[PDB]
Amino acid sequence: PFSGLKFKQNSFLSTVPSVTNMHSMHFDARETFLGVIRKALEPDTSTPFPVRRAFDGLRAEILPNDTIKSAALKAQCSDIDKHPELKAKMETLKEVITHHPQKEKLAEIALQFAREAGLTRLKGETDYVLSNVLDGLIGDGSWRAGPAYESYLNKPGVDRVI
Amino acid sequence: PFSGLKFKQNSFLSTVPSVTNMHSMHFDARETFLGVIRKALEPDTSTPFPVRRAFDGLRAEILPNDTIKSAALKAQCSDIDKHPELKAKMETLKEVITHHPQKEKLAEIALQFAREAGLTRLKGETDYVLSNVLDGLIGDGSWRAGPAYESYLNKPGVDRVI
Amino acid sequence: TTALVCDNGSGLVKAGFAGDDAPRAVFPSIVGRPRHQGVMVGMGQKDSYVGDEAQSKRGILTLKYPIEHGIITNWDDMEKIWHHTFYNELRVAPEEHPTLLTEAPLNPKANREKMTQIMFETFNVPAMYVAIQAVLSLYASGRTTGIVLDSGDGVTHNVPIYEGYALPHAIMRLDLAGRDLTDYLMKILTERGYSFVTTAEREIVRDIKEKLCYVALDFENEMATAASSSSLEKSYELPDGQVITIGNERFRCPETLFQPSFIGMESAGIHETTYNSIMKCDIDIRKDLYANNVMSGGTTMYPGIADRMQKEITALAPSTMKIKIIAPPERKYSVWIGGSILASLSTFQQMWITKQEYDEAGPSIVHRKCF
Amino acid sequence: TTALVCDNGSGLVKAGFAGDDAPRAVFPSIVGRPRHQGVMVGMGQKDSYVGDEAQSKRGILTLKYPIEHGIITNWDDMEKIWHHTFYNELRVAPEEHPTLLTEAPLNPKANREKMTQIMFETFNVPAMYVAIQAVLSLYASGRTTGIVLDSGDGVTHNVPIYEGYALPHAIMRLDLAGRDLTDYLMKILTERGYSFVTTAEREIVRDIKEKLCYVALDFENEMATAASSSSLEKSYELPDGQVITIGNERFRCPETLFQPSFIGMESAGIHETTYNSIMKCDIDIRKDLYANNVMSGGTTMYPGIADRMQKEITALAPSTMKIKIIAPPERKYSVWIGGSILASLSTFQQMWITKQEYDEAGPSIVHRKCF
Amino acid sequence: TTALVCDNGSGLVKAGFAGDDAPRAVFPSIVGRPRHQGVMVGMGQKDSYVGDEAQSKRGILTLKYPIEHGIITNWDDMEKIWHHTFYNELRVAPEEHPTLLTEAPLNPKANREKMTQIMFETFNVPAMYVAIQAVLSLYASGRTTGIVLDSGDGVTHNVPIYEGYALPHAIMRLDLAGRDLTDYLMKILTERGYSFVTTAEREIVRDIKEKLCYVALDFENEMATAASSSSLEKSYELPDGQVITIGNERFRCPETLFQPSFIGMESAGIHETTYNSIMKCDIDIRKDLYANNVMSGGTTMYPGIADRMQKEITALAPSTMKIKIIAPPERKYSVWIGGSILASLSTFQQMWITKQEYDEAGPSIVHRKCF
Ligand SMILES: Nc1ncnc2c1ncn2[C@@H]1O[C@H](COP(=O)(O)OP(=O)(O)O)[C@@H](O)[C@H]1O
Ligand SMILES: Nc1ncnc2c1ncn2[C@@H]1O[C@H](COP(=O)(O)OP(=O)(O)O)[C@@H](O)[C@H]1O
Ligand SMILES: Nc1ncnc2c1ncn2[C@@H]1O[C@H](COP(=O)(O)OP(=O)(O)O)[C@@H](O)[C@H]1O
Ligand SMILES: [Mg+2]
Ligand SMILES: [Mg+2]
Ligand SMILES: [Mg+2]
Repeated sequence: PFSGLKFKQNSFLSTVPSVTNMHSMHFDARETFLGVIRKALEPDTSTPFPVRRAFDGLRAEILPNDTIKSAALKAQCSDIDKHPELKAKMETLKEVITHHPQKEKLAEIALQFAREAGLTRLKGETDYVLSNVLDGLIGDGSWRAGPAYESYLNKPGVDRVI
Repeated sequence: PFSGLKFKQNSFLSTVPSVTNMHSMHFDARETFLGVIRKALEPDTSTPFPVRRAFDGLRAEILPNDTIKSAALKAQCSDIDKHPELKAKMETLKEVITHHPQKEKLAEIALQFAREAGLTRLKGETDYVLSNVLDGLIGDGSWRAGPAYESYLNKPGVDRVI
Repeated sequence: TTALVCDNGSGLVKAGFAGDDAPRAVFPSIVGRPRHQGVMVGMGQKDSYVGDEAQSKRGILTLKYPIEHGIITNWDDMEKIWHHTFYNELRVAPEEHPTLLTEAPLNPKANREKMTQIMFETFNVPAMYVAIQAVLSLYASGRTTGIVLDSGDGVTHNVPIYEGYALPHAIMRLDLAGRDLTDYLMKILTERGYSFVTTAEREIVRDIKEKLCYVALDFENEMATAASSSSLEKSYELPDGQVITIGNERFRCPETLFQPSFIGMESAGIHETTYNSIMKCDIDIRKDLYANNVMSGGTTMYPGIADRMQKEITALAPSTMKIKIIAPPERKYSVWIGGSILASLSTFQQMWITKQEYDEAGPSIVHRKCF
Repeated sequence: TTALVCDNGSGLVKAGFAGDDAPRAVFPSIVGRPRHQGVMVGMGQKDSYVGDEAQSKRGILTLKYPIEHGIITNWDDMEKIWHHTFYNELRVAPEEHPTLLTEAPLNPKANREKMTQIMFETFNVPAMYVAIQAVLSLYASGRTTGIVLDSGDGVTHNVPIYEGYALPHAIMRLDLAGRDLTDYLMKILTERGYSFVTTAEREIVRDIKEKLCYVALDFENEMATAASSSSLEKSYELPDGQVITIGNERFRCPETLFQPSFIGMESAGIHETTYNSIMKCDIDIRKDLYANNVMSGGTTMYPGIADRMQKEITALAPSTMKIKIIAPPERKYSVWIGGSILASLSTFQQMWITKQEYDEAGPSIVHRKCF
Repeated sequence: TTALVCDNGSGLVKAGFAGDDAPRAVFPSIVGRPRHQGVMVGMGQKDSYVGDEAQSKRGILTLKYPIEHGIITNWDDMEKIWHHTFYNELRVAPEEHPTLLTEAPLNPKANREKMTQIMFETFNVPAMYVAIQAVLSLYASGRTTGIVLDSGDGVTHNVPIYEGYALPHAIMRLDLAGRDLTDYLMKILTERGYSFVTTAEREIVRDIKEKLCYVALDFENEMATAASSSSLEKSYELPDGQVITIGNERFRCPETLFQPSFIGMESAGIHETTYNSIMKCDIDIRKDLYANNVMSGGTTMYPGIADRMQKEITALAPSTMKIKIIAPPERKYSVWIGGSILASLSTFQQMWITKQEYDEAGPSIVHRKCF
């Protein structure tokens, strides 16, 4: 449905923050991961116009720029059944990011935001956008468990070593 | 005469040995104190060239690197009156180290080599290099007496205490 | 009622009202994300600094530019900087005053189409207009003819223009500019050991460049002065306190404008692409272009740049007739000031792009407004 | 309702409620078993004294510390001391109030993982939080920037931090601290014959140290004052009655902070690992770190320590710009007081580690809470 | 008659004769002063050990490197190590054989000027020549084109070069290298409690690093293997006898090459500054640079480093065309072996720097010999 549309390569490398940045306690990882997905889905100008402004027109009510619009976006994410026409337009974007040409480089960085920044600390209770965008990049959706484990205690030998 | 010449800060901190090192009986404190003064007077590369290789050219016949050259250097220090042209070029370097920008940090460490390593155990009979380089860093030259005293015996009270 | 004029500078966003002599606020076009822990609890907010507050706080930020080579790349950040212009530093409602964006010639169409689409559908300005950089600069001259060496932070370009009429085929444009100066100055400081690596140091390289670097009148004979290095070197205090000094690298960096092979780009220098532009122009105008050369843009604030190109174009011109280099003392703001004039003309209020004619036109309306 | 803050001191456990100015109870972190016959029949109970009652009864005990070098070693005794905090001296139910443990940076992970596992599965506190030592101390400063010479009893460390944002790669840490001072003071009392051998005497060495030892402004020139030993010596009454006196050993012991080769560890002194930390920091912050140096921790209560490092960092800094040493008169309690502030902030009650989120997380939850 | 080639390694001095396949002697670039009493009377001599004898005797020495970041700092010690090469281990008279020093690109000029002045006016070699590191490594390839990821102990750098002709503006260089790996490995051993502090332990950290650390193919998915920590851990016997073990810290240390934010330096990884170098190169060469990527230097002996960057540059390249990573099994000695070839060419004996042309030239002669 959005055929004839493409993106420029490596469009998001300036946007992904440092690892010491995302180890912050005042780091609301939602609006900076979406801000990566916003920049990563910036359509290349080689796409023709009538498919460009439609796909951009789908974006502004899905991935807004202002911090009050995305905070307003989460408001209907609690009752996504009662908002079908925006909920139905979301899986279109999920279909687009499924065929994204740098999907693996996204999917490598997408769950790098999940562990180091704690993006997926709800694990099944995250809202509708962070659910399917990760499910757009991670096919099996196996991100539910796995970042929580960190191999806490094991001492196969001697005590403190000096 | 050596105007427009400068050094980098803290250039000698790697060179000054530990205190337990300089409490050695096989620690000939001359060639390791000169080796500090050699490194501490390393000219910074921001100095221009024709003042750089002249001041470096004064050094190689004053502060050599090999242990046989400095041992040869002490040989004319016994008859420094009969070698005027090198004796006259020494006070030029004494003038340089007088205006050294880290003189106090040198002069703090310069007599730290004097006590802990026993550099000044001749006290008036040291040769010409260790004389004026210390006199370059210590202005009044009051290093003759003072490191020898250590406050041997005083018992203002009771005997052994268990 | 009044109009705003806001030169989208490639390095420094210059902005202000129409009819004002000086631009109201000039701030560097820098957006910056922080890059560290933030273990404080209160000061961890404001996750993207932009402008002067990113300039002062530059030690903990990854300073990135939204515009490179005159082409607006990161449109997400470019909203953030324009929101900082209107609300945060001009304190004006954008929905009430008309704006006037400016841009380089020969940039991509989508740099223009998106720029108007992000102006109406985001800021809802009443009317906008996009101007070529150098054709604003003749309004700053108060003179209607002559080519312009408009060298900015991101791109340099020549727009030859006779009285009224421009020469569109003879517009030449080189991407060598102040960032390519700054990046080459970073390369040649490493020869003296002053290794300045990351973007915070890339900022202070420009402070070295704008305070020290002059361009030489005769490059080889003044290089030979640096052989007998006696009085060439100055010395610059870094923000930490330790001081540098710099010798032949002080003038060898702005020779990139004249020998672009120093940064290895295969081109003619800006003295020669000047003459290559005037040779492209028709033969009657060439007498008047030689008498009218307007230096413009902040890169051309190098001392000696007027005395150099007056010498060097004379080497290329036929020597029987005179050359002039019109270098005013306001070259840094010349694009804005001419932009401040053009919005104030009474014959211009029909030349805008209004919203009521935008809505049936779409973003291609700016291609039928001065190309 | 209220929170408890209990700094796990390496030498002195400091504890109290949130929002209180002074910590409620400060007692030395000493557990001690007796070591003799006990031929009395009634007083033979209480086979492990801890805290002040181990301090007063120190003559018949083997006084051992549970924490060395900031690393909690004996976890069996470390339960015993925390049980003494909550029940025996604070008299509060730990299951009702949230706690806030504090620890050094760059300690092992199991020092943190076991510490939370022994907090929930033993004391059943509602919510806990682990803080880096020195980042609490800026809250005691009421100032959001500057490095901290936080020298405790067990470890010293520098946490450089700009406004909000810390520098995790530039955190430096040396194990030289007050016990390494005390052990070196025991070595140099033997030069005057005052042989203090075992742990009861190791306690009274610290009473010699905290009452007498000052650090010299200029080490060599004030050593030369001890050559003409006229007014340097003071004299200290031991608990038995016989009196000692001490000369050059009074100031030569705290020079271990500046010459770590005295105890033979190959390192830079705390004046130099200060400067080595600021050189690791980025170049813009260095101007502000030099104006903001917070002495903290009980080791830095030596008289003259501020006048020394202000002199000595000036020797290492570029002299064109100023240095400051912020040494408040509450440096002994600065980690607690800043800890008392941080728990009292209204923006902090979402930053805890609750039990209901612990149970699906396990002890690795603290690694995703401020590292 | 024959020439010597002696790669001034930042970590390991590699040396040998011209035309030899293997370098004659490889010893670590360590000079070391002792740091203790020496109450023996006979063995107190030789007050500065250097090389392998400093390596074996490393427990009583302060091991310091003369070269950091590819820049020769301590010129007094750098004489001592070169005197150890020629006399002590090669046993050749330096006045008879020509030498060939090697160095990194973009190092300071005084690192080159002093290096030739300390070569003639101290060792009196007949003729010398200074070569860029990576351009020697193509001679080891036997192939005349392709960029080189030459990552040494002290610096990594990319020298893109087409057949014959190099790209001087596209030479990129990062200071992240094996010491920055070793220093970060020391930081992350403390998370498991293995506190290795001083320079003798900094040596044995490198023995941990070179024997154990591999780089991961996919960092996050193989980090998740360390969550179910079953088969990742190996275990290493220290020289005293007590054994360590190491889990996720084994592969997390060489990820500093790819995420330089781990040591907090703001840069692109060596996978990305590869691609940033090739984007700087002209558009025809880019097809051939992608087919020709030479890993070189001892840092790139990590297992899996070829399989990683072949994956990761493929993520950055346009996927329509192939990538190759030429990782020979002699990458540790590739700079020497290509240096051994270049001195043996019959077309090279006019390319030296002879003493008879030095004497009227001075130390600036090397700036007119291959820059
Ligand atoms: N007074 C000055 N002296 C030297 N260089 C200057 C001076 N002012 C500005 N520059 C250089 O010019 C550049 C500013 O370019 P500018 O004209 O602002 O670009 P734009 O036209 O895209 O806004 C900066 O990189 C700066 O280094
Ligand atoms: N007033 C003082 N004068 C000198 N030394 C002191 C003073 N107060 C404490 N100390 C030393 O400081 C140490 C206490 O440090 P402390 O604040 O307990 O560190 P921590 O709280 O991290 O354990 C003790 O070893 C003591 O020797
Ligand atoms: N087999 C190996 N496995 C892993 N790392 C190695 C190996 N061999 C060497 N290294 C690393 O490479 C460094 C040697 O690099 P070197 O050849 O000295 O570079 P340069 O000669 O340019 O200084 C050592 O410090 C070590 O850390
Ligand atoms: Mg400008
Ligand atoms: Mg404490
Ligand atoms: Mg190498």
